[PDB]
Amino acid sequence: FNPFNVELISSLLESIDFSMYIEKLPHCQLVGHVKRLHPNTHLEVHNEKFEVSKMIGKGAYGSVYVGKHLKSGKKVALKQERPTNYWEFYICLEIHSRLTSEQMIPSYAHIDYALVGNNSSVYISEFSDYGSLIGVCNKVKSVTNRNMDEYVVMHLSCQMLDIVDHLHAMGIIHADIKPDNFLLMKPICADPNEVSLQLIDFGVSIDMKLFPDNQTFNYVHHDDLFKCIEMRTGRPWTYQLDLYGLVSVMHVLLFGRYMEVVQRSPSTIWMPKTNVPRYFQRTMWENIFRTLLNIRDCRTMPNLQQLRTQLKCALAEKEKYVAEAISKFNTILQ
Ligand SMILES: Nc1ncnc2c1ncn2[C@@H]1O[C@H](COP(=O)(O)OP(=O)(O)O)[C@@H](O)[C@H]1O
Ligand SMILES: [Mg+2]
Ligand SMILES: [Mg+2]
Repeated sequence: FNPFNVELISSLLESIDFSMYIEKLPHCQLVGHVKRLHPNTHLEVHNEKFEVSKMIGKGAYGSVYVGKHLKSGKKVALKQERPTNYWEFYICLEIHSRLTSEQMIPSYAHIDYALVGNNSSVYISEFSDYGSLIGVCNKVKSVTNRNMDEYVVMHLSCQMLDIVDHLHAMGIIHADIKPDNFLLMKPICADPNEVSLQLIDFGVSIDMKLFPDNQTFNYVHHDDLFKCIEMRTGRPWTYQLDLYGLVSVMHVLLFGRYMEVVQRSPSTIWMPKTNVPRYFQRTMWENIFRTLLNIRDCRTMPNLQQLRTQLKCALAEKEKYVAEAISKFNTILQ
């Protein structure tokens, strides 16, 4: 079974009359034809006018632009895709309908306005001036000529675990967890519980509530970098795919490079090829990586809040240093 299959997705959306639903939403405008985003222009959704300012990313099938809602003055991202990405809108709508935690609402992208054409969609959401973890990590490294501080990465990992934990509680698999798809929305606070990250880009997410309970998947990514452990050993997967992605992000944050996994021969345990330095909190990181990468089956996922506890205990041992590191981090990014 392949949960990313384009015809499956069409079938799923039709089965729940998605089109009929979004036609009723006041922040969504259906139109015949959506123009290509272009710098220094204006865009309207109903009554609301937006400046379209500068390109952020641009591929053959879409782009992201920064712009501004003229009335409120708020900066926005404008995300355009061909063909129309209904599925991305569906996941975003479901996430915010299933949320009950006041704490977690800022940590998932919210589509404020949607312009939905026959050819193309444009989704508008809050713009982050700090950008993705990729941009933040590269900025910090270029200024310091060092890897991101170990304890700042603990603080960020604690946050990512919390966001993924609540997402999985809602029966959603993001399925594209990478540093590119976490935004830093605001500076870091000393309190590890304060969320400053936001998960974005639900383009290939999986909604488990659309499938029977006990449903699993066996589709295998082509690119080795993105194969989770189950995909490498001919086994079924569900939430494991996101947990694999979490490790890959932590790896990029800690080491400035992309994760390769290997069996730690002669055992069957999978771990990153990179060795955690002995003067890092090595036992802690190894526990975290091992627990997230090596999962018995789809019936029971590891306790993510236990991992957060391990990180908070390490952060608590050095509260003075941590406050200092976060301050330097925030100052770099001002
Ligand atoms: N709301 C936003 N604020 C700031 N930057 C953003 C925002 N949305 C997207 N970006 C930038 O654009 C990149 C691509 O956006 P994303 O929604 O992930 O598109 P794609 O589906 O093409 O990966 C992000 O990794 C980020 O660097
Ligand atoms: Mg993305
Ligand atoms: Mg995407």
